[PDB]
Amino acid sequence: STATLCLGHHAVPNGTLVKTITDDQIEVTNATELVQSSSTGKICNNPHRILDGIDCTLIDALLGDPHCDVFQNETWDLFVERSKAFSNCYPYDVPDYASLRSLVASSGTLEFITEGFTWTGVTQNGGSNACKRGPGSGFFSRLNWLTKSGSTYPVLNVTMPNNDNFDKLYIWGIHHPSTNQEQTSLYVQASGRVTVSTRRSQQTIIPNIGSRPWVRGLSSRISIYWTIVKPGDVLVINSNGNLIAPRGYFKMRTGKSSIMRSDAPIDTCISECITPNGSIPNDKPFQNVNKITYGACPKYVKQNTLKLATGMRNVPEK
Amino acid sequence: NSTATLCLGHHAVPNGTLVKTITDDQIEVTNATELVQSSSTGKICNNPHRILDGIDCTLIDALLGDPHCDVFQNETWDLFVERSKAFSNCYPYDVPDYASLRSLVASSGTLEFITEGFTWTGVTQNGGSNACKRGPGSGFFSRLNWLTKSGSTYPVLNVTMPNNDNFDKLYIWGIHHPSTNQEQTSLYVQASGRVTVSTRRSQQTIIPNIGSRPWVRGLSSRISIYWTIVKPGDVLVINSNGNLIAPRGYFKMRTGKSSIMRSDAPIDTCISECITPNGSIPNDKPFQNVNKITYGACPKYVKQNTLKLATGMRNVPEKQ
Amino acid sequence: STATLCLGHHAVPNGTLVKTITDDQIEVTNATELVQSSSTGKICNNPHRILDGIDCTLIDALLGDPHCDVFQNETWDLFVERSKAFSNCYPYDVPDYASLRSLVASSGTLEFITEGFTWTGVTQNGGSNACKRGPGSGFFSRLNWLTKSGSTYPVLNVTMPNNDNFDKLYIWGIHHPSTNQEQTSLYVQASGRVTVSTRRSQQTIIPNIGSRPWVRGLSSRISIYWTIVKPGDVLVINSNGNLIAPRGYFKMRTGKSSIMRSDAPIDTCISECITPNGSIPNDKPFQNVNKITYGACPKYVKQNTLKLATGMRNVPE
Amino acid sequence: GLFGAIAGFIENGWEGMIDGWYGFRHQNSEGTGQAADLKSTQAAIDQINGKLNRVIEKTNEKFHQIEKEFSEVEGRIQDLEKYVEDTKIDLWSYNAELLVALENQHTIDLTDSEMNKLFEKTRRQLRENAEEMGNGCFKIYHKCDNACIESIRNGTYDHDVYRDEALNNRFQ
Amino acid sequence: GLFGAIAGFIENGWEGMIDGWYGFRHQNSEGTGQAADLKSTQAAIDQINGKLNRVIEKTNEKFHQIEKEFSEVEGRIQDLEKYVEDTKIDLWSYNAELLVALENQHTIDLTDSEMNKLFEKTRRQLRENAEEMGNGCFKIYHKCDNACIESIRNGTYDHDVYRDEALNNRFQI
Amino acid sequence: GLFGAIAGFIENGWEGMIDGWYGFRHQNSEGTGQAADLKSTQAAIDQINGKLNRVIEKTNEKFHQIEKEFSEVEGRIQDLEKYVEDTKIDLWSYNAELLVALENQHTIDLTDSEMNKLFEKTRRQLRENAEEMGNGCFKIYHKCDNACIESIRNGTYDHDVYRDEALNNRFQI
Ligand SMILES: CC(=O)N[C@H]1[C@H](O[C@H]2[C@@H](O)[C@@H](CO)O[C@@H](O[C@H]3[C@H](O)[C@@H](O)[C@H](O)O[C@@H]3CO)[C@@H]2O)O[C@H](CO)[C@@H](O[C@@H]2O[C@H](CO[C@]3(C(=O)O)C[C@H](O)[C@@H](NC(C)=O)[C@H]([C@H](O)[C@H](O)CO)O3)[C@H](O)[C@H](O)[C@H]2O)[C@@H]1O
Ligand SMILES: CC(=O)N[C@H]1[C@H](O[C@H]2[C@@H](O)[C@@H](CO)O[C@@H](O[C@H]3[C@H](O)[C@@H](O)[C@H](O)O[C@@H]3CO)[C@@H]2O)O[C@H](CO)[C@@H](O[C@@H]2O[C@H](CO[C@]3(C(=O)O)C[C@H](O)[C@@H](NC(C)=O)[C@H]([C@H](O)[C@H](O)CO)O3)[C@H](O)[C@H](O)[C@H]2O)[C@@H]1O
Ligand SMILES: *[C@@H]1O[C@H](CO)[C@@H](O)[C@H](O[C@@H]2O[C@H](CO)[C@@H](O[C@@H]3O[C@H](CO)[C@@H](O)[C@H](O)[C@@H]3O)[C@H](O)[C@H]2NC(C)=O)[C@H]1NC(C)=O
Ligand SMILES: *[C@@H]1O[C@H](CO)[C@@H](O[C@@H]2O[C@H](CO)[C@@H](O[C@@H]3O[C@H](CO)[C@@H](O)[C@H](O)[C@@H]3O)[C@H](O)[C@H]2NC(C)=O)[C@H](O)[C@H]1NC(C)=O
Ligand SMILES: *[C@@H]1O[C@H](CO)[C@@H](O[C@@H]2O[C@H](CO)[C@@H](O[C@@H]3O[C@H](CO)[C@@H](O)[C@H](O)[C@@H]3O)[C@H](O)[C@H]2NC(C)=O)[C@H](O)[C@H]1NC(C)=O
Ligand SMILES: *[C@@H]1O[C@H](CO[C@H]2O[C@@H](C)[C@@H](O)[C@@H](O)[C@@H]2O)[C@@H](O[C@@H]2O[C@H](CO)[C@@H](O)[C@H](O)[C@H]2NC(C)=O)[C@H](O)[C@H]1NC(C)=O
Ligand SMILES: *[C@@H]1O[C@H](CO)[C@@H](O[C@@H]2O[C@H](CO)[C@@H](O)[C@H](O)[C@H]2NC(C)=O)[C@H](O)[C@H]1NC(C)=O
Ligand SMILES: *[C@@H]1O[C@H](CO)[C@@H](O[C@@H]2O[C@H](CO)[C@@H](O)[C@H](O)[C@H]2NC(C)=O)[C@H](O)[C@H]1NC(C)=O
Ligand SMILES: *[C@@H]1O[C@H](CO)[C@@H](O[C@@H]2O[C@H](CO)[C@@H](O)[C@H](O)[C@H]2NC(C)=O)[C@H](O)[C@H]1NC(C)=O
Ligand SMILES: *[C@@H]1O[C@H](CO)[C@@H](O[C@@H]2O[C@H](CO)[C@@H](O)[C@H](O)[C@H]2NC(C)=O)[C@H](O)[C@H]1NC(C)=O
Ligand SMILES: *[C@@H]1O[C@H](CO)[C@@H](O[C@@H]2O[C@H](CO)[C@@H](O)[C@H](O)[C@H]2NC(C)=O)[C@H](O)[C@H]1NC(C)=O
Ligand SMILES: *[C@@H]1O[C@H](CO)[C@@H](O)[C@H](O)[C@H]1NC(C)=O
Ligand SMILES: *[C@@H]1O[C@H](CO)[C@@H](O)[C@H](O)[C@H]1NC(C)=O
Ligand SMILES: *[C@@H]1O[C@H](CO)[C@@H](O)[C@H](O)[C@H]1NC(C)=O
Ligand SMILES: *[C@@H]1O[C@H](CO)[C@@H](O)[C@H](O)[C@H]1NC(C)=O
Ligand SMILES: *[C@@H]1O[C@H](CO)[C@@H](O)[C@H](O)[C@H]1NC(C)=O
Repeated sequence: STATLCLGHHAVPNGTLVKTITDDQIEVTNATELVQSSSTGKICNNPHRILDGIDCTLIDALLGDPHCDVFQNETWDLFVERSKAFSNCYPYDVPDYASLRSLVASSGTLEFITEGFTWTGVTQNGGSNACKRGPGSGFFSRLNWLTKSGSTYPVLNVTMPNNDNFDKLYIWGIHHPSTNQEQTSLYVQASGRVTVSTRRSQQTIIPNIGSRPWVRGLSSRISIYWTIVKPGDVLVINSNGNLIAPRGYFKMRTGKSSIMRSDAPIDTCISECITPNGSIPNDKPFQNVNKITYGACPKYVKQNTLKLATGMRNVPEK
Repeated sequence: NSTATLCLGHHAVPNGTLVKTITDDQIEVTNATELVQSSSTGKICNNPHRILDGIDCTLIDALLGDPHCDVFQNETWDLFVERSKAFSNCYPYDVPDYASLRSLVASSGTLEFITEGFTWTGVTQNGGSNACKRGPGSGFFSRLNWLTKSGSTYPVLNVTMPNNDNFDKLYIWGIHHPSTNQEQTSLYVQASGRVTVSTRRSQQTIIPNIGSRPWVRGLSSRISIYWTIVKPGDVLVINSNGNLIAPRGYFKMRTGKSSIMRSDAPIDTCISECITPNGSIPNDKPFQNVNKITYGACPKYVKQNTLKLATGMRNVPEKQ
Repeated sequence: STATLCLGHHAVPNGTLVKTITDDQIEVTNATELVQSSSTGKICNNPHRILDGIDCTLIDALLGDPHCDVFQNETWDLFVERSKAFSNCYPYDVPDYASLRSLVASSGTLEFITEGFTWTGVTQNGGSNACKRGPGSGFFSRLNWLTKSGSTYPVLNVTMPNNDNFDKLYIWGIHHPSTNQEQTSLYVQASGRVTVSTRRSQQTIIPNIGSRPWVRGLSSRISIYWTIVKPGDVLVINSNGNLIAPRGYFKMRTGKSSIMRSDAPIDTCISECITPNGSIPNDKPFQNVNKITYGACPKYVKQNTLKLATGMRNVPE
Repeated sequence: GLFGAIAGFIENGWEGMIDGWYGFRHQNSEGTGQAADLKSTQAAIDQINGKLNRVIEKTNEKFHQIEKEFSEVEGRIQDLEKYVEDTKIDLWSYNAELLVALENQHTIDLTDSEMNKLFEKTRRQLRENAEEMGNGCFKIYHKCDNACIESIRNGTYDHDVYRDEALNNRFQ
Repeated sequence: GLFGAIAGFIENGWEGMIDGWYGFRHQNSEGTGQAADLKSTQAAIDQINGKLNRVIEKTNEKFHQIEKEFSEVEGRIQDLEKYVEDTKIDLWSYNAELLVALENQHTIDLTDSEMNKLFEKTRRQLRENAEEMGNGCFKIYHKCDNACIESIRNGTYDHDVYRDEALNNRFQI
Repeated sequence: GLFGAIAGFIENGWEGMIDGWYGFRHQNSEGTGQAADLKSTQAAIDQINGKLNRVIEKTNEKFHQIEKEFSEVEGRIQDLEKYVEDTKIDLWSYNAELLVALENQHTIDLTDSEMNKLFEKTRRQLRENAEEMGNGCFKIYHKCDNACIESIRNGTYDHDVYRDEALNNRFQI
């Protein structure tokens, strides 16, 4: 003669707590995690081209530290620098090292073209036992250490025009002897100088005599500088001592290349997003693994978990 | 009957607009409005901001006084527009930290220059070059004074100039880099020059560097430009025994809404608060997609080319 | 017979206007302010350790300007620099002053260890009447002004290895004489040089003779430089003139330390958040007092008021 | 929508209502007719205008800033300049995307709400003289001429006048 | 508001109700009276407090940062320092502006909602014994003394007790 | 929730309903039974999926950036690099926190809304043949067999068929 019809909704025994506007924690039937917080620990070798630096920093691969010769003309999407890397050539510094590293890292190639510089009245291919190649003394593969020829070291004045349709990166340097005796027996002049210039820019470096700490037997040092030469422009190198000459130029590219410090092993797999901790999936919008990232990555956030409600409020039957 | 029917309802349109919501990628509403400004006329309006067209001149060449930029003496601007066709035509030079000098002059908004009576005892003034012709004869930057030896002597210059005014003074000066030792000694006597410019709390010392650079307008030599701000109460001291490119005075420094922009957009008679390198844009919308470079009261630059804001209800037509 | 039951809600005579999505101003029964816009005007001395610089900048405390000697080995969470601070020693400049200030400020200590540098063939402890300590002439307490001994100034080649397990900060400098007469009578050589180096870095500074503006009787200057030496590394100082030598190193720490420019007086109270205008409470999420802050502070915003509705719409009788 | 009126228990909208956003259609002894409700239309329009005025014409004035295009490679400082600006643009792009999504979802719910408010307002007037057919239409259980319909539409309908007649038709 | 109760079908609020946010006024044979509903008042207050607790007293700790005031003009680095900070402040200012707008719109709708919930809750209790006058008031079609009114207010009203009486008064002239 | 259905006038949910989000329970002359409503379940699921698809898998591609870890102390530039990144992270962390809060509040209100929509939809079908008990249940005032209950659930219930019977039971004694 009558009937009852009740309307209702489901509930689950094991709900999930989530945050809302008015509530710090409130139970819903189900939620999904928006913060990626784990990694396999391994950098996947696809889709990006990963070059493992192994024992070499990018700068040592650039300059041509003998034990980094395997990297000649190499290219990368991501260059990985390992903490076990070491230098083993002439002791050197790079004023604004960070920038040279950055700009080479970003170019994504160590492709090097040898040019025929003619160095008149000086001895070429100087080497050191601080930089052994084979059993004998050696030097950076992309630099040419010039010294006196006989009793003289003249004013070098060489030119090299960029007639190509791309930018040329020239790496060069200056030698800082440890004593005046050393300065004069290598370069004759008591005071050297190096002036490298293009049509719109110039750099002039004076060397500084004096002792530094012993590194691989030497109190002396080399300082590295660089010069970009645009198409139509022209390089002029001018020196009366202490020049560490370039042997040619590195080709400059633009693209998606970069560099990363990580000790994560590289592995055969596919992952768009790379962190120093290893590759991570990018299905979630945020991540808590590392602020350092490369590729299509979630945005780094401080939260370790953020739950997005995927169901109604959970009101269990009781 | 006898009854009546009263139905409540809402309107619909035949041509709705799709918009984005929280739960929907695309859903049709009766009307929407665009929040991203994505077009420009292609022209920079000359009001309300004061626009100074650099024409053949960069701001730095107008500052230094490259002869063909003399028209810019004492000029002022809200926005200085640098054209891609600009060129230098004086002595070949470089400015270490060029960006900063450009920025700080751009921001000041004036090239107002006051000549001061520096005394340079025992040296020849007003040196010039055929790399920098003014008229038929040789010349030089209008705001710089090229000093050279007087009669086989070049003494240690020690000149001072106190700021007794109630504003900051900007001094532009430089150093000459000869191409050869022969050149260094015939101009400055001493085999090695130096310039030390200082205030009470700061100093700069530059040594010149002899050597050949690429040929520019006949010359392998160069000038390098430096600057010094002198606060009220402070005092400028210039000290040199060779190679000084001396200042002739100071530029007045102002603060305000001035800046600089690189654009090849033509200037036109109209009113627009917001300027981009692509030209002026209206600022009725909150966002824009024209250019991240902006000057004035401008919409925020975003990556989207369209964002539609619903201005009506959900559109649910009856017909098929 | 029947009865009437009306449902309703409260209202107040004096509501508050607030902003919403659809309304620029609409009246609710009550609201609360989310932008902190006032300060007591005083910096509370708890919970953070506040060191009042008084007459001294951090850099003058570091170098050891006589009137800043009280700051030897001091530490701070926040160093407060007063606008009436002044220098009263040898006139000096610091290329990249901002960085030295920053890195010392951030370290949070002036703890200084004296080391036994041997300077053979030179006179130590040079001083000036521009830097009086007591009635006689003096100098920066942490720097050692070397000059000739007799008729000679030799090539100094001194070393000091970091055998400890922490970083050492070395502050040193170079002297710029005003005349050649001054250069030779102090250092013999017509042209000096200073080269300070570690295993991975180096700095070489050449002095420049010439006149600067008169400061405390002197047209000459000192320029200050610094060198950090890592554990295992070694400092080498090499000079044939014009060296202003270090007497030792400052210990480098990492933590919550910083520096602030303010003329606010310091007071006995507790406040987590410090601004140059004084301490402010941090109960509100935003503040409009100052973009410069230290501690647990509200986010700085451009608005001077933002009202959060804490009641219903106010619909008065 | 949250209120289930628009695109809900009201099956569809009216292209033929060109004089308002919400309104009435009727059939009585005197014929049929359509009329817009101006009060509810204006409620929706006012809210959308207010919303629109908060978003539009509020613009920052910026003059000298950083540079954002570069002709040379420089390294560290330029990297930072570019990163600062790119970081800024992405955050603004997010703000813009979220703004429109929230606003539009709300505009739909608010308009849905007003439709429902007008329905409930009408239901309340009619008291026991009408029943609800479930499609947005009321069956009014008494003769209700054009004046009577207009009295409902302008909010002056006196249910007591028709109650005896309506209760008789409803229950029987 | 979205629910049309506050500043809607309820014409105005009561300054005289100082002991609660929502409540009842009545007229019966024993006279007139007013009483707050504590359950709905507490629902609104709890939600607003929760909202308020999420916004207030959550602040991050920052120590050494960048400099934000400068005594000299320097150019490129200072431009960048100033721009970074100015960019930060504007983004936070936007966050703050949007936060308050969303929150306040919601607070109004939520309070409007609770008023409506109490109305519907009461309507449901009364079943066929009352009709709705359309201004937030019910006409109860039976003698309902102070006890009877209180039974509605505390949710224990038994409609069956009064149904015969109410149905008789409703459907009869 | 804003609509007062879920965790409101419906006291609790049903763990026993494993085939849908919303549904019906009944008792009639033939016995008792339970059935899910697929249309309302699908409305809620669709909205949540749409919401979920807007949030997930929308990602920025960034390659060369700034450095974010440093082995030496350098001062001014490094301070700025660190501050830029720290500023960025905090703003994104805020975005993420607000996003989830708004989304979740809305998801609760929208699911609450659908429960209420199904209730109102059912109420409307039943016309004058049922009354509303106030707990989500209708009392149907006529014999309503399993077919009759299913006719309500699938939206084909013809109130006119039962009206005379229902009106008679409702208004008596
Ligand atoms: C260049 C060299 O081998 N130097 C030796 C040096 O011997 C030279 C010296 O006797 C001079 C005299 O003025 O004569 C040179 O020969 C000339 C010859 O007399 C002349 O007839 C002809 O016309 O020209 C030649 C060459 O110009 C001698 O060559 O003796 C000193 C003192 O004993 C040696 O010092 C020690 O150096 C050690 C490091 O050695 C290297 C190294 O780095 O491994 C050897 C490299 O061959 C040399 N490279 C170059 C390009 O010169 C480098 C280089 O000088 C430094 O790295 C620069 O800083 O040094 C180690 O430092 C040890 O502690 C020293 O005692 C020196 O090797
Ligand atoms: C150290 C000193 O007292 N210097 C005086 C200086 O005295 C020297 C001078 O008479 C010469 C003459 O040729 O003779 C020197 O004696 C030598 C002696 O003949 C020789 O046999 C022996 O082997 O060597 C010594 C030198 O070592 C005298 O010593 O006289 C000049 C001219 O009047 C003074 O110049 C004035 O200096 C003023 C500033 O004075 C200080 C200062 O800053 O307070 C005094 C300090 O004692 C001195 N400190 C040191 C460590 O030298 C400093 C310092 O030289 C400068 O600050 C460096 O820039 O100067 C002020 O400049 C005034 O305008 C000058 O007239 C000088 O003080
Ligand atoms: C050092 O060597 C460099 C590079 O090899 C030379 O730059 C420099 O002098 C060269 O000087 C000649 C004139 O002395 C310049 O030639 C000019 O070319 C013009 C055509 O475009 C012509 O019209 C002029 O009359 C000149 O002949 C030449 O360009 C210049 N080379 C460069 C690359 O700038 C040498 N200087 C010294 C002192 O050794
Ligand atoms: C400048 O002064 C410094 C300070 O002592 C001198 O540095 C030291 O130079 C000697 C070489 O004479 C190095 O000795 C070597 O040590 C290694 C141990 O690893 C040993 O295997 C060698 O047989 C040799 O004895 C010493 O390491 C070096 N120390 C540093 C920190 O550089 C420098 O020699 C002086 N130069 C002059 C020109 O006075
Ligand atoms: C290079 O030129 C400068 C300026 O022309 C000379 O500096 C000036 O030197 C004089 C005397 O040393 C200073 O006079 C002093 O003024 C103070 C302060 O009022 C007073 O207490 C003293 O009694 C004295 O009168 C003057 O201040 C100073 N001016 C500046 C701007 O520095 C400098 O001496 C010259 N140097 C050489 C080596 O030629
Ligand atoms: C500044 O402190 C240094 C270092 O001594 C440290 O010792 C710690 C246990 C602690 O008290 C800390 O605050 C302090 O900084 C003192 O210099 C020398 O320190 C070394 C090694 O620490 C000791 O072997 C020496 O005794 C000491 N030199 C002395 C006593 O002359 C230094 O004394 C002190 N300076 C001042 C002005 O107090
Ligand atoms: C990813 O790698 C970084 C390495 O920097 C980890 O961060 C460090 O974690 C350790 C151990 O918990 C802490 O002591 C350091 O303070 C952290 N350093 C920094 C710079 O944050 C991080 O924990 C790793 N995360 C995952 C998920 O593997
Ligand atoms: C450059 O502008 C300024 C005016 O701001 C002129 O410089 C001097 O101005 C002062 C007054 O401040 C006058 O006493 C002098 O007459 C000016 N100097 C000289 C050398 O005459 C200067 O005249 C302006 N030059 C031009 C070409 O406009
Ligand atoms: C705004 O003006 C700028 C001028 O740079 C335009 O930006 C360039 O657009 C071209 C063509 O699509 C691209 O190839 C370049 O990559 C853009 N350059 C930069 C630096 O972004 C832009 O297209 C113009 N837009 C409008 C609406 O005029
Ligand atoms: C906190 O202190 C700063 C001091 O810099 C105040 O900011 C100044 O405010 C005045 C207006 O009274 C302006 O003229 C200055 O230009 C401001 N300076 C800067 C650098 O912004 C600020 O008003 C103080 N606030 C409070 C609440 O005390
Ligand atoms: C709801 O209100 C009614 C009426 O005030 C309450 O019933 C009275 O309760 C008191 C104390 O328990 C008795 O002495 C009265 O005689 C009761 N009057 C009746 C039943 O008419 C009832 O207790 C209240 N219930 C709740 C849960 O608050
Ligand atoms: C590097 O590449 C260039 C051209 O791509 C080539 O001419 C050169 O010989 C190469 N060098 C080596 C060592 O492979
Ligand atoms: C669309 O929206 C804008 C802003 O409210 C308005 O100006 C315009 O009239 C609308 N279009 C139509 C067809 O109503
Ligand atoms: C306004 O709201 C605050 C915060 O909830 C509360 O402390 C206070 O009681 C209210 N103010 C008034 C005057 O009622
Ligand atoms: C409402 O409509 C009726 C019937 O046409 C009319 O007589 C009455 O005056 C109207 N009331 C108002 C307030 O407009
Ligand atoms: C609804 O259920 C009834 C009773 O079982 C059945 O006869 C009818 O076919 C169903 N209608 C639809 C549209 O499924």
